[PDB]
Amino acid sequence: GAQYGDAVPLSLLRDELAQRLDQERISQRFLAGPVNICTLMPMRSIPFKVVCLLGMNDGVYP
DNA sequence: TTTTTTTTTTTTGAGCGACTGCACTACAACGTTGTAGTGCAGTCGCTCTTTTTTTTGCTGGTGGTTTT
Repeated sequence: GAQYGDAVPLSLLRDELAQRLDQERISQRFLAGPVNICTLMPMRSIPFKVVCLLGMNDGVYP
């Protein structure tokens, strides 16, 4: 799409394909049936009754 | 294009340095012999650490799992 004319080696395309195969995004699906195990972002202000916070040691969070 | 069998483990330390025994000549004590010093070879102890250091995009943004 940029109309590149010069030669492109193998390692650049190999690293670009390796970067696009490990781009699996963190799932934010919520199921109302079972208890939801998830990270902080998906529900920021949703008002649940019981709220548990794991992994609150130094270095990891924030 | 088809198809057969099968239950037995092995090996691994070597260089450095001392202990002890026998041979071998030099030299003084009593021509010959006993004591002393060294060379070479078989046998044997011993001994060979300690450790840790990191950036990676939570959903960076037309994004988003699941039913007929």
